[PDB]
Amino acid sequence: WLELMDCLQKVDDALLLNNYLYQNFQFKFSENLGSQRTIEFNIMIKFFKLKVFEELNGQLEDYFEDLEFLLQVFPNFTFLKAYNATISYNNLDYVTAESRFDDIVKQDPYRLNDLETYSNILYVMQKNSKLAYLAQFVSQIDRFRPETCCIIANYYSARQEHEKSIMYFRRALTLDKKTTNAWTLMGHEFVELSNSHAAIECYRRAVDICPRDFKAWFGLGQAYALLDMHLYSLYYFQKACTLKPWDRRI
Amino acid sequence: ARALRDISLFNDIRKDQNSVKYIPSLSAYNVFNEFPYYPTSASQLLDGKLDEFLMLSEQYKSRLPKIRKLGWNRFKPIGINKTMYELEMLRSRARA
Amino acid sequence: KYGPLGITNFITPYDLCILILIHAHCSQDNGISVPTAVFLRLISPTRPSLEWNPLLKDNSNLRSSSIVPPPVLPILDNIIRILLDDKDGNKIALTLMGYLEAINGLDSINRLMMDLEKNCLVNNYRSMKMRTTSTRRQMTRASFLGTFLSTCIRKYQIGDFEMRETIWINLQNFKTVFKHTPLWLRFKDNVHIQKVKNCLLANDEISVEDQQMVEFFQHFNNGNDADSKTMNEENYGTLISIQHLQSIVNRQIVNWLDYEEQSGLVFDLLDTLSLNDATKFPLIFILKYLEAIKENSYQTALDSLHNYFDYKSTGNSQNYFHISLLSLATFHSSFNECDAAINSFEEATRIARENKDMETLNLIMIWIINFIEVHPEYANRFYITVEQIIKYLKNSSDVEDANIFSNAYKFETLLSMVKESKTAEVSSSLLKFMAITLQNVPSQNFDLFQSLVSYEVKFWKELGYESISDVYEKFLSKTSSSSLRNYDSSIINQDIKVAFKALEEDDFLKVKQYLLKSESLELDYDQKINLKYLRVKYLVKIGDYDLSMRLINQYVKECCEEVADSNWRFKFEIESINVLLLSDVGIRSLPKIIKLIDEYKEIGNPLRCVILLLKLCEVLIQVGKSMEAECLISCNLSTILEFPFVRKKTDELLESLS
Amino acid sequence: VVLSDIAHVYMLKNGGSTTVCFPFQIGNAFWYANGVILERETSASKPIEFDLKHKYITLTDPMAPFGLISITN
Repeated sequence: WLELMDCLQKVDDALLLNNYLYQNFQFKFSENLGSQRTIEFNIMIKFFKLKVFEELNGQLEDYFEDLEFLLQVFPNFTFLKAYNATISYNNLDYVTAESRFDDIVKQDPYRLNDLETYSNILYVMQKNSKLAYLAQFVSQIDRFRPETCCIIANYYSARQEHEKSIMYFRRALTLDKKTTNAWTLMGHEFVELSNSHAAIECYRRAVDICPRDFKAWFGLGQAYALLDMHLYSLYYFQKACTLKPWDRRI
Repeated sequence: ARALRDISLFNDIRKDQNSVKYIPSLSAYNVFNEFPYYPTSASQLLDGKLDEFLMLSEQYKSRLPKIRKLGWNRFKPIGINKTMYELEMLRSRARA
Repeated sequence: KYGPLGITNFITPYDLCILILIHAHCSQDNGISVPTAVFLRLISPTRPSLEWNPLLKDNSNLRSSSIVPPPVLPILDNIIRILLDDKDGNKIALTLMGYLEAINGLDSINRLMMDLEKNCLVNNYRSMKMRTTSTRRQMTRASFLGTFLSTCIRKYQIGDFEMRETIWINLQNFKTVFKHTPLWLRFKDNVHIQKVKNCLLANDEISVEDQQMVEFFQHFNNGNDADSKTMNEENYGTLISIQHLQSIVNRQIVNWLDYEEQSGLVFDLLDTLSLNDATKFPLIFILKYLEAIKENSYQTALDSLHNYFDYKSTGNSQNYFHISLLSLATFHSSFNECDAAINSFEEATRIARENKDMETLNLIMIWIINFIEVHPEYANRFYITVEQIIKYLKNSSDVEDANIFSNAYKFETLLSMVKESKTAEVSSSLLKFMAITLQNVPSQNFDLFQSLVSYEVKFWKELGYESISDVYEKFLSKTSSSSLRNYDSSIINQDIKVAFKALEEDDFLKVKQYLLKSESLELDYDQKINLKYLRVKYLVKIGDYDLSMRLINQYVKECCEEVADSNWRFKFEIESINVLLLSDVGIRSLPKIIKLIDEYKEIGNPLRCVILLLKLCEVLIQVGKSMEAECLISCNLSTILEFPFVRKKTDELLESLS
Repeated sequence: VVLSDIAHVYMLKNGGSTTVCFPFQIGNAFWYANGVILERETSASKPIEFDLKHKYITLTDPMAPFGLISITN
């Protein structure tokens, strides 16, 4: 499914793909067990709905009734709650997101999969003590995962130590090059360092990995706006407008 | 770039009438130590652009004796309470 | 010969090719000396650094006084074709061919590298004369090839085994590419390879046991295709260093701007970069920018321009934000945006002040009036008047300027010509601009030399001496045009001259169709007036004068307020005289012509005086007073024949008087 | 120029360039006095299904929000 989700690029493609899964798609009832081959009572088709519809931030349909259906069947699934927590995070609802994530750490203390958002929430919360716990605790497990080198960098950034935090973000990206979210964060730590030249390249790489990056365009637009080159930054902001027009911030 | 003085004419008339801070780049920062690389001389800075080959040449030249320099200072064997740094120091004084 | 392209800080397979030749030349055992022309074509592109600003400076030093052959792509097919051309070049080419067959292993590559450092390369010439017992030629570090070989040797010890391993994969990939070519078939067997190959393959120390498995180690790694090949990571087909690629692109854009090159191969290879070579080599982005302007693409050109100034700014330790704006300002003026360029340029001045560096301000000021020269109608909008800059640039300094004064006086000559100043000052000002331009090199500064010819051909044409203008006209370059003024401006300019010729030959259909294009084209101001003036002359020929008269006075009125262009005020003015007197009513023009006569007597431009005399004479003969017109024309007949283009009107009037 | 779901408005007489988005896919675009009328994409894949309640969008200038057509019997 994940490789299938990756090849999708736009929301309109998902609607075309979603329809194909409904009208002219049927499973081999011989291989699969009974009462499962039905599309309406499957689980992977459901898990597809929560994944593609929200990671691409697409228009939701057949998504509400499926989500509560999955919470009933899977009450203790760690992946579901973290995804459920991420939904609140994606809607700029941080306080409720913290409560959802706090259950994950207590229930599952060793999960370096979605904690990158947890240490992201704590930085905005300014709960430096709680973040300092996580940096020491996460680093003790292993320092070779992409996330554990991103968890620490947030903690080092909160303490206004940028020349060290900038190092870990480059470290966090080297371990797994697919984590393009670290490019924009790596760019921010240069701007606070009063080094505009280095930041411009750092943001620019992020958009060249994938042009459909609202974070990268905005972070690149600001770096020019910090300088006096106000008009020169208009093009970058204009490009970011088309990506997420339905945003007050842009 | 004749500067108006390399021209023989205007150079002749004048005689008769008389009667850079450096900032690191993204590639400069390395992964192991958060201190960025600082070029030793302006020759390594090619028209304001840091030569990736030149900086990587000095890096190799620095790390090469560092392997040889391992035993100096802190390193101390068992049965000898004095390190090898001053083994050559007293050796230097021995002949001299 | 095509393949994926990647920048390498190591020994490229191309680099060994020079290392192969230099081994043959120095060994002197075979008595083959590589021609000096072959070397100067191979090592010279590898020599470090040329630099090239996007715009704001054109071929200031990149031009070579002696024409140079194009740099050579790193393919054995292209390299061989250089040596192969000579009648004895097959012997030289086969020497390179033989060596590439002798080096069958990584250890063999180290043998060549070890051989040169221990024996061939020599620290200094003082040890040269003591080494008279050497059977091979020795080389100094400071020599042309010496400084190259030192870098190549340095590029070999700078790498670990993984570095040496990639050398041998790619070389065999590089070598086997040449094997599947028609050229290899022509040289499939020439027996000189076997002789030279056995010259170096000797002393192998084993031929019975290890050589059986030496083949096995090589063959198993190679793609025998008997079974499934051992799986390995994708390997680049061609390896080029940054410096060599710079020589290829700099030559390509210069050739594009204005021994046969391979446009298809270079463009195809450059399109296969792994997107990280583009970061290490920002100039690939501008190579698309120049192409995008050729087809007149707006959105595509801007994206490539912005890409080039994001990677270049970070690489350059010097502040380059104050240079980025002008190039975008220049680009906007290239697409006739004009007003949008003004806002972009304004922020360039503010950024320059923050740097607190004096050298960049002279560049800013130079770009100011160059934009004004193309679009004189915007001289009022700027925060600095044109006269203020000239006063500054004349007394800027006495050293470290070189070309500033050549630029400064040229702008005074245009302002003086437009101001219709006395021809005494105009000649003196043009003399200053001419004297400094020719004093330094005019070949390298091709932009200003063309501007000198354009002004001088214009200056002498207004005086009426086409004979002088003809001589300088042969030096004016066509289709070259200039920066910051579109790209099809040259095509339009050649089209205007065709229309004027068509008007003289009474090809009214052709000029009529061109005027339709005029109303919907984006044209430069200088091109605007000519078509604005062309429309007036065409309307006079047709016969309709009510429209033309209402049209011409509007032109001259805005030719005195919008732009203070006196030269175009006169040419429009005499057309108003012609349409009046042609309609049998020329008496109304009498106050106007006489006001211009005494005004231009003080100026002293002989063409201006004589052309008014003919209009005055033409008026006097349609009144019934041709008697005094003959008396006036007889006294001045001597001084009116010196001007060629009025002779036809002069001669035609003579038969009328008879 | 109107793409499948993005429109580019390049100012020719004066100014730079602008770009706008749309709520959904657009089948075709028709010019009218002071604006554009956009028709929704009907069907794609071969099932043939389409919407009829509202498939027309009216926009005056790129910056202002879109409008809805009105039809009466």
